[PDB]
Amino acid sequence: DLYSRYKKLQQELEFLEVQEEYIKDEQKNLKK
Amino acid sequence: ITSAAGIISLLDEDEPQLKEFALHKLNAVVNDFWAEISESVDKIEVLYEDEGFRSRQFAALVASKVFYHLGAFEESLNYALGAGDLFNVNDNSEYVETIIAKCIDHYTKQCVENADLPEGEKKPIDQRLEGIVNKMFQRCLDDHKYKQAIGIALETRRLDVFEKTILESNDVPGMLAYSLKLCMSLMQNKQFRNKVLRVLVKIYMNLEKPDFINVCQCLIFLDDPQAVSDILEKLVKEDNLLMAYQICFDLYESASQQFLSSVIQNLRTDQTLKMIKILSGEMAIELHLQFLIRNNNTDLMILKNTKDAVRNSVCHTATVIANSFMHCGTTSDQFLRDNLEWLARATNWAKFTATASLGVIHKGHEKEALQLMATYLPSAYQEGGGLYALGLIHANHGGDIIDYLLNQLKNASNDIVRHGGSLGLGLAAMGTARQDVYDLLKTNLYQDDAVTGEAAGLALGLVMLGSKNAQAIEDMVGYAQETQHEKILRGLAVGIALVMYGRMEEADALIESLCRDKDPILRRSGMYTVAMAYCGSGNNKAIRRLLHVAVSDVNDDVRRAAVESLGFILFRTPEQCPSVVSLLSESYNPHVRYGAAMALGICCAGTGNKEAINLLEPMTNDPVNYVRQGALIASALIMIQQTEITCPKVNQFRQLYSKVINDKHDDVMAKFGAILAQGILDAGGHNVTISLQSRTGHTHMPSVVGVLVFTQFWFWFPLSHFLSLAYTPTCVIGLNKDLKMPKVQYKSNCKPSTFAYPAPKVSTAVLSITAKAKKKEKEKEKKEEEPNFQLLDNPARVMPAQLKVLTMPETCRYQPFKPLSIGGIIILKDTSEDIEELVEP
Repeated sequence: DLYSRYKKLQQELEFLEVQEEYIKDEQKNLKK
Repeated sequence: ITSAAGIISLLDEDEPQLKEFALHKLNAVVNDFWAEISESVDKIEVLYEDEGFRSRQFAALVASKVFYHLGAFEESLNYALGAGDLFNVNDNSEYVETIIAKCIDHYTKQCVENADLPEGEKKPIDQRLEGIVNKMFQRCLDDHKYKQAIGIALETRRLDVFEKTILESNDVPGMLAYSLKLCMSLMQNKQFRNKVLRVLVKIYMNLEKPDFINVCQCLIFLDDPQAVSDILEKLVKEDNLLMAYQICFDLYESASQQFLSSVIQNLRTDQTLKMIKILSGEMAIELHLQFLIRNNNTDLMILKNTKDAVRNSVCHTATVIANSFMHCGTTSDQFLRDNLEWLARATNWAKFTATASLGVIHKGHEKEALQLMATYLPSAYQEGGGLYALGLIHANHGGDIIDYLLNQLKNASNDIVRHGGSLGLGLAAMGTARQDVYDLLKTNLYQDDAVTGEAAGLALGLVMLGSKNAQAIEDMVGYAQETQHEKILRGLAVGIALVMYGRMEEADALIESLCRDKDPILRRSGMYTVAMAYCGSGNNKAIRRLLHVAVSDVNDDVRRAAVESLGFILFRTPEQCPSVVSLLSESYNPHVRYGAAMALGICCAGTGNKEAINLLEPMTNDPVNYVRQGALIASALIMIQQTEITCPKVNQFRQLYSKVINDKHDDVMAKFGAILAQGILDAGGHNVTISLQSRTGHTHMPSVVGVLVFTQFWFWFPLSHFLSLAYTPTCVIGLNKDLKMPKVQYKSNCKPSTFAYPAPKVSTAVLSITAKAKKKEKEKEKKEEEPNFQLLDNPARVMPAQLKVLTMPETCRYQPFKPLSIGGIIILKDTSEDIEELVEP
């Protein structure tokens, strides 16, 4: 349970980081 | 009051007892005055630095507490570990909690480093660190539930404390299964996966009754065919059989073909022949075919109102496959026989498509199929498509049929015949890793006949599927950057993508080489290869790579493939898929939008998410046509075998499909996607479902392979029939003995109602006197005067979302023995004598 929550949080954080990086790249491309 | 900290000067003395007393007093008063002792620093440190000092441990503890109060835990850990006994074993203060947390974080990081390089190069660990770590382990073990020590252990590798935790009181072994869930859900290290699985199977073996289902579902990952073979042998020699029969059935339902071939080969080195027969899959294929035949029900009314809406555009081909989806594995060509003039209204590659549809309808017919293919079709297109359809029938189940295709390729016209024969041979010999078939397909690829090579690439990828043959990939790429005929490059793309199926990081150098290659088809192939290599596990490195390519690359096809790889990367966790693709669906270019739609369709298989549906709702109104087609196909794929009570958009999307297919001014590709969606929605006669996941949470390699080559239909329509490999029957079979199907009566737990099989002038006012006339006419008229469950038999179809709402047939005399909470094939525990009710239709 607690370990499940910790791993959920880690995976969600990594996924959010990936999405944010892709957004920064696509914002740059949209500006271009 | 104690408002001063002049005790630090006692450390400046030389006598030992003065320093001991000062250290003890400071340790007593660290929690309040850390501001002053923060300037002492070295005066305390040298006390621990000198080996000859009597109480260096107390100084180390004081320094660790001071540093922890300062916040520089990287040295507080060192000074706490330097101290012994009273340093942290008290396990009482909050400072102790912080120190133990940080030092075990250091321990788990170091354990990860050691696991990275376990070849003696692994860095050493301070024995005090190990001591505090396992002291924490024992404290949380004897303290309360042991579901936290297990997680900490599997975080820090440490299989010893893992085995201690599971082998201790452990309450009940159910948590062990929970651990197995973790081992298959929240960890991505295959090297650690092997050790965890070996530990699990050992723990299963040493139990009084080993859990055969769990050990088999672990050994399928572990790739130990001889181990499971001898397990089955000892089960048979133990006079068990029934559990061995089950284990074989789930083995075939989950494990790869090569694994089963190795298992039967090891078994070859009474009951054993039956074991081999059900391991080869004859019985399983026959049971699936019987379930499809007996439970076949396709609504030909929608096909009728579609076939009168086609304006004789190319969409006929789509209809040709759409009914095929509705008749996949049902051997029901009733529409094909009834409507034959329009079947002959299409020729050239449409004849190839029609023959492929006829074969895919007769999916898994086995011995009959050889003469059956000749019966309807006894013309290069016709024979090539017949060979391709025969390959469709024996998908991953060729055997002797392979041999036929083998010779059936040698005697070919070096044309469409060779293309179809190569495609069929590659499909049927999927993953067999046979050298002869590889060599023949390599010769076909070297023939350089455009379409022939286009099919040869896919065939060589299918035969080498997940093989990682260095020769295979070497020859494939050597031809890839040596030849013209971009179609052959398109074929070789999937060819090299499939050779690396699910290999994870086994070779990412090829992914880098393909992404760095100048040829756009090579980059598309690199994205397909990363998708196939990282199926299931949502490896964020691969998702980052493909998202970066989709956002930065210049070719639209490679961007499309990079976005489509999201489905292959996230099907195991369908919740995350709409989140990332919530906005991929609104790019300025339409190719990325189509890729987003396809990724949405692929990731969530049949889940009534109502979020992917929500995203696809406005996209199907996109001014661009092919994005609309992709949206329709994806919405169909996600929404198979669903109803209004399951999701409130099924009927609306059905009528939307009808209103676009019957439209006349819409683009040909839009109506193509519409009829494809119609075929997908009722594919298999509401009896099969698409799910890359298996029953036991394993990834189904034929399903992902087939859905990939189906999405590879932008460049080749005949590949659409490949989607057949993605369908899985939604059935549960009541087989108790080796050959008995007793009429066991069990019900469901449908709470509100039942579900499943869905569907089968003006008068003017003239208000001058009309009101008076109507009111006087009114006076003249006055003068004038739900179930909640269903009984089911052995071949009972159950919705995948309704697999948990069944009821054990306890009211019946016979009740099952296998846990009946999932689909597939189960066993029935037979009670006392007077056994009857034998069914064999």
